[PDB]
Amino acid sequence: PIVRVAVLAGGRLTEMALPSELPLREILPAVQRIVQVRLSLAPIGGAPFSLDATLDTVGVVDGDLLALQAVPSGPPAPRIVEDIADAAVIFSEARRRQWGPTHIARGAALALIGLILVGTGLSVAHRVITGDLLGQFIVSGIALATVIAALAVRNRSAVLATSLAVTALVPVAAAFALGVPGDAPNVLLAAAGVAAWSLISMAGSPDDRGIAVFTATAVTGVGVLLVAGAASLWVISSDVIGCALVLLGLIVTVQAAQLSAMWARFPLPVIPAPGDPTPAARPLSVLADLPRRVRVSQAHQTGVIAAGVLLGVAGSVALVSSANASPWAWYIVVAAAAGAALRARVWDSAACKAWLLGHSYLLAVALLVAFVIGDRYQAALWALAALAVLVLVWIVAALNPKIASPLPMRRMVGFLATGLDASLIPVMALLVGLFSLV
Amino acid sequence: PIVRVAVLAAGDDGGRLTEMALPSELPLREILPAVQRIVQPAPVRLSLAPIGGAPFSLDATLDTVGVVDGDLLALQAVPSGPPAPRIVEDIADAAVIFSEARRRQWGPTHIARGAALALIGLILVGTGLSVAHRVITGDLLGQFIVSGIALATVIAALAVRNRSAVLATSLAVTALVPVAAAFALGVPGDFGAPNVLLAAAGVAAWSLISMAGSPDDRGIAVFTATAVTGVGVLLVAGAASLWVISSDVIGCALVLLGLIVTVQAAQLSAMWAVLADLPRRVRVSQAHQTGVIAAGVLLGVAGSVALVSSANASPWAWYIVVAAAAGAALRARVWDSAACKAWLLGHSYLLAVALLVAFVIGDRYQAALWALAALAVLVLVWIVAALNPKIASPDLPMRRMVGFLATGLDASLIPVMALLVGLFSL
Amino acid sequence: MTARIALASLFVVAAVLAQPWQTTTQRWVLGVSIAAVIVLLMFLTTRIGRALAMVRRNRDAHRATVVLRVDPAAPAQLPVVVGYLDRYGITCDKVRITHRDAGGTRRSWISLTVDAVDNLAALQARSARIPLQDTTEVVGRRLADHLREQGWTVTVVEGVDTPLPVVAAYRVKVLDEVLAEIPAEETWTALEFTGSPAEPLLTVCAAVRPLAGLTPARGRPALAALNPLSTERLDGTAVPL
Amino acid sequence: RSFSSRTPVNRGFVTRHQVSGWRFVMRRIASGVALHDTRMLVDPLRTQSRAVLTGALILVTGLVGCFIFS
Amino acid sequence: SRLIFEHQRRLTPPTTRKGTITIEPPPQLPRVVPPSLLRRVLPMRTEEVDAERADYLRYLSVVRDNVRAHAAEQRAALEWSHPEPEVLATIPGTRRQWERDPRDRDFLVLRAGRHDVPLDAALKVKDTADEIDLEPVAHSALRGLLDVQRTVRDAPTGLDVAKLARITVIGEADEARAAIRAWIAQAVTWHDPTMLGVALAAPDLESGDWSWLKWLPHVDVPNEADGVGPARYLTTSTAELRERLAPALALKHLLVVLDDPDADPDDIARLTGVTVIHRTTELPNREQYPDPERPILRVADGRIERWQVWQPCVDVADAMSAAEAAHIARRLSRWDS
Repeated sequence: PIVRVAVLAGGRLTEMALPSELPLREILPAVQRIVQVRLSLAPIGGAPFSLDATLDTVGVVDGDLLALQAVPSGPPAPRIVEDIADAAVIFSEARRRQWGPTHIARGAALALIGLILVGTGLSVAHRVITGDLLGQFIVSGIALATVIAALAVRNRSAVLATSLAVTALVPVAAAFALGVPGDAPNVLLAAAGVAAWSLISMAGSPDDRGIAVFTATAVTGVGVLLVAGAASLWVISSDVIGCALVLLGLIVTVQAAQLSAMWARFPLPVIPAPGDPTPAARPLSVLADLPRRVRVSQAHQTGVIAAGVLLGVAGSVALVSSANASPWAWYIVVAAAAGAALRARVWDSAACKAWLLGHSYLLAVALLVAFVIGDRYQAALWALAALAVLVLVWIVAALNPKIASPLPMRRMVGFLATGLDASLIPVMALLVGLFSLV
Repeated sequence: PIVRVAVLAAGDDGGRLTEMALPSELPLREILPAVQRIVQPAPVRLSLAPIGGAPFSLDATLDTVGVVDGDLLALQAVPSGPPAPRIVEDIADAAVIFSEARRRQWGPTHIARGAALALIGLILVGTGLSVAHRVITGDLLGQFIVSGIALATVIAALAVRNRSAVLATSLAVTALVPVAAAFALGVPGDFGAPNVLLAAAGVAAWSLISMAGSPDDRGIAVFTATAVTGVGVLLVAGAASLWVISSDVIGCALVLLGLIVTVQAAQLSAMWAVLADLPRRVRVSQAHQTGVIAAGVLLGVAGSVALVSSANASPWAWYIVVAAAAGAALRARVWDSAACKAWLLGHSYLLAVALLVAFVIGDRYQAALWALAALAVLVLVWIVAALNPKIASPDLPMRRMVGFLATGLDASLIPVMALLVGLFSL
Repeated sequence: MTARIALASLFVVAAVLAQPWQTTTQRWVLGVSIAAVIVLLMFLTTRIGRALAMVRRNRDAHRATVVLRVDPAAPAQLPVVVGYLDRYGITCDKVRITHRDAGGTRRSWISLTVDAVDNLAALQARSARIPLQDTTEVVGRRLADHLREQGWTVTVVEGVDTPLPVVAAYRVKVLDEVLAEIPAEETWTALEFTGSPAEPLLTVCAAVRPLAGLTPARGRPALAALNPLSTERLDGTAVPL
Repeated sequence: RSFSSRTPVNRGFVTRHQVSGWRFVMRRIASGVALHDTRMLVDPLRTQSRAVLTGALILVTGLVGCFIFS
Repeated sequence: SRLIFEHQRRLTPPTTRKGTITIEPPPQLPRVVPPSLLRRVLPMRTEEVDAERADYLRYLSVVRDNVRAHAAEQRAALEWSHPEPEVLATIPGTRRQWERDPRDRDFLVLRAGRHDVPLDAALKVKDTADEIDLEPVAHSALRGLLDVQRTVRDAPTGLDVAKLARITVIGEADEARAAIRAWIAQAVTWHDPTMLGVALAAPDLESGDWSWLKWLPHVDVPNEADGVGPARYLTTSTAELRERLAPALALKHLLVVLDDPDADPDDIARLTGVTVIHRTTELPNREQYPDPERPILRVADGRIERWQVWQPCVDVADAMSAAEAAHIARRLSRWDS
């Protein structure tokens, strides 16, 4: 009738073999002699035993972990329990930390972003409005300091690093624009600066944060550079800048996912020759990196579509917004807008659909602010009316989810969506006068 | 050698919270059967965890991992099993499979967010267009279009109140830009003195209409902030339009109003609003506190700009703007929450930014560089305070010295207000 | 005291700009400025305000307390009761030990006060409603079990006592000599610990029905807060032990 | 009958089959990150790109047709 | 004394469909021509062969999904029957401790790590083409399918100690005993004391390193007393262990682990289940064709490399510590069967 247990006494548990059917008043002196006030054998987190009850009375079996502890002063201390029902708000009171040092970092980061924005704005207004060479010196100093700050902290933070690199391309694009005197031929160097800084900071990046803000500014800067190069060297009107910008937006909006999967550096196909290729398989070190490259491809695709929308509004606001241009321009503007609305039936990511359906909204807003800044104030009310029709056709599709739920009707909609970008570039030939030059 | 803790076992139905005496200096794989015997029946291998942290691995005892006698320990699992990443070699199937963590479905719930954002943008740009028509030409269509779309957004933010309550509150928040533009363009003249009185009256009236008819939180702090700001600018323009000429007592009056509603923010927020629904009333009172402190910061920045915007500024004014800024920055230590601390710490930043804007608009360009320098000094002390963490255990009698400085510096500008407005030299 | 420093500096700067003390216009304001800076200097106007509030007096459910009558009180049970300021995730606001020497039999009470705003979401997990009293009784039963285990006897009570007749409630400056010396036929002594028991901070009040280092309380709330069933804070600043 | 392409067991020049298969793979990847289906029953990106290409073709045709009318 | 155990019937495991998954062969490179330039100026082209390529890649995605379902089903069965050696502390109190009856397909197999098991489904592509050239993308995609999805990734693996009859372990003396303790804990958790037994020989055994074998109900003989516990098999010598092991070997399995690298390794045999897990000092030179039985497994830092010719055979091993196996054996001493 022997029960062998492990008795805890500096907390090194021994191994004992106690007799079971004897009262503890004789077992306890031998246990105090072997292992090492009324001490007694208690189970872990429990009350000590009745000192005259046997071990096969209380229910100790071979393998219990007893502990030597003193008997208390009379009450059993019955171990009360309160039932709770919504414990997920207790853990949510531990993640919701107080002020601490983790808020000062976000405050100082936001304050530094505000410094760079205000120091770009004031020191651009000190050169555009009136003043000497003091104004652009501050822009260039802020630009070079922000470039070395965003390139020096890429390994310590990688969130403040990409935020400083996003914020860095307003004083970079403002430092080279009004840096060179003269006038416009100055957007060439500003487009080169914002494209070069957007392509440098896209190299050492994680999976995200090489999102739309970088590759959209890169493709927008490359497009504005390739359009303004034709204005700096030659002499072209507003009916060529808008045509080249809308055509560039159409080109790198249509060829967007091919350009994304080229720019994502995928594990290229190993399509073999009909001779004796026997090519090696893709190793598992480059196959496990693939869910990062898919996210980089999706971010590059969203940015390429957003840059195509920004270019297709950036020249759409230069074809017709000057003063009463030809109705071919008033067709190309609506044709690019309706084309970028009809392309949203093709894609499947939500941010690309949002950037494609917001091209009409951005067009109405940009034509409104270009009618105001050009001092017309009569077609500005009509641009606001067109924006009102756009918000109304958003609302009717929103609150009534039957219009927004898509067999010859869809084929006719696709025929319109192919006819618009089929007929855009012939109207681009009608507009510039390239038919009339031959 | 025991420690008394209380374990939490929220797995079965709700949860159990039970106090117990676990022996310290014993590794946790020996006392987790005891906890699982007490709290669970009264499986992945479960371990004790501090609430808000990683679970304790079973090698270390309760002593070596540091639980103070009286802690609250949850019963979590061992932290993770080994995850198995999916591996595909066809890159098109890798593009359709590995990009499913996108919630890429369009659905009739992205169009709702798009329509709400489009309506807010249309209201804001209609207000901007018709104000820019009114402030550069002379016409009766500016007031017509602004009073059209402001009445439109008030009626469309009152009648959708019992339908969404997320578009309703956000529409009522963006509706006080066209209300502020609709009330400020009546009886045109040459922009007058009481146009700001009509704008502040309309903003405060609409904010109280929409705050007293607000169901819950998420849109009380903005409405209380703009309500107290509108009432303060209304009570200053009431003296600037009816009482006297009010040359530059407007700035000291607004800094006095900001100081009064900042240091007495608790009494105003108590004046704003058997066991009740206290998780709602606590959030409502905290939103009212954040709103009153934000209104104090905004009125302080407004008066602090109106004092030292113009040239030949009196040096008492240039003292009192810095004294109000340092007082509202040193009042951050007395408020517990995060947004109140953020508003009181960013009052000085907002003052430097608004002074830079008021120097650019006033066409000086000579002290706006100094405003950029002061802003650079403020962000430099922000970066120095953020890089190496100096929390407020140093920086026990020195905290009393900081408290005496904060009591004096909040009191030093009260006689300078009376000295600057010419009240002493009557 | 920022408003009184503000008004004192206002009257002083009114005196300083009053240099040509002629024709009693810049002399009456000098007299007012030297007669009003002596009434604002700030420890005298609070006496007038407290007297007016006494003349006004002559004409909750957010904090819940539990009380335990411990008969053979001791200093050695002061650790196990001071640890209840923050333990088991319940963070009681104040722990009060009150002795009453009415006659010879010193009756000792222990009072625990649980707030509902300080631990709002620590009670929101117990039910959809807030069981404030149902968990204050749980904290009281846990302290009763812990204190009954270590040797003493404790009993939960609900109709505790009367600290004021429905007389002289001084406050002490924080210790052992005063608490052993503080006569009349009834004497009350209350120690109150608050604030994070790794470093608690206490106040002590004491009523009789100035001895060594006492301080009388002019102007009663300090008597009505002295019963162990009070949800109040025994007004007066607290020292760090 | 005929001779299918056979190579028994035992430089670089792209064939027509390698170029056509590379363009099919690049039209399956770019219809995998865009449409999120690689079944390739229909593919609208090729429809948009051929629409812009026929726009440029109509430009070139009208330019040459005006050059013979000049 | 002890508690009692009753042979509750085994729970149902997820059944593996180890059959034959056939794939249709790739198309046979149809020959298109250059487009015969009058046909290129008019408006089997490339469109027909591209539509056929897309049909074959749709079929290949279907069979890739079926193969991945087979692999997830096999890994679910292996993770159900060979859990990570921290889950098996919640096992020995429940109704799923003494479960592995000898009729099972996983009986007396002991988990040792997590490496790439070879996917017991067939994955056989049917071809009859005598060296014909196949379509390049439609053959490159199947050539990429038949070696990436052909092997499962990291999956629980097992020493099949029913058919090993010896184990030789080389390595450092407190990271090889971790692996010995780990799969002897996998042995003593799942199989009943009427199926396997555990003995030991060690010179310094009662020192916290091998002492955790006190409490196990497997190490007892039938009918000895020995004072404290019945016989315990925890001897010090090697031939004296065999003298204690006289009636037990003459079918109840055994895992007679020997700890001393010296003192006559495998004195018991040379049996039919006495898998004497012996650890030694250093590796052989050109050992004679390492058998399917009697293998040699060097325990590395985190791998258990099998001696083949180093063919590491386990990508990440499991290492049960001393007190962890003490907690396993202490929660197991209650139940006798």
